[PDB]
Amino acid sequence: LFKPPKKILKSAKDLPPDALIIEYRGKFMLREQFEANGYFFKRPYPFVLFYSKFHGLEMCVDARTFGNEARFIRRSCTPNAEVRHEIQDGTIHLYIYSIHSIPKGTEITIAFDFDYGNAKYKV
Repeated sequence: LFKPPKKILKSAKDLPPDALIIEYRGKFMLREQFEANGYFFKRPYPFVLFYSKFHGLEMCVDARTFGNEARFIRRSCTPNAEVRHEIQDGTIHLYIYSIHSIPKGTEITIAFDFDYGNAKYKV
C-alpha cells in the first residue's frame, strides 16, 4: 500500500519483499508510436515510463493521460522497487513491486528507465 504527500510516492506500510504496490497506468505506446508522436525514446519526459523487459519489445507508458499516483515515482540507482509486467486479456500491464522489504514511510523508487549518465557502456 502506498501514499503521496513535488509529490512523492511513499510506502504506507512496512511492505514485504516482492509485494505489488501500484500499477503504472497511462497510455501504452510502442517506441515507434512514441517517436511518431514527436518524442525521443528513453529521454526523461515527466510522467513517462520506459520499459524494455517484455522480451526486448521496447515500449513506454505516457502517464500525462489518465495516469495515477505511480507517475510520481522517482528514479534511483539504488531502488527499492521494480517494474514487472503481466499479460491480462491479451493486454500488457505494468506494476511496481518491492525488491526487498520496505519500511513504512519510505520513498518508493525504481531503477532509471531513461538514458542517464551519458555512458559508453552498460551492464
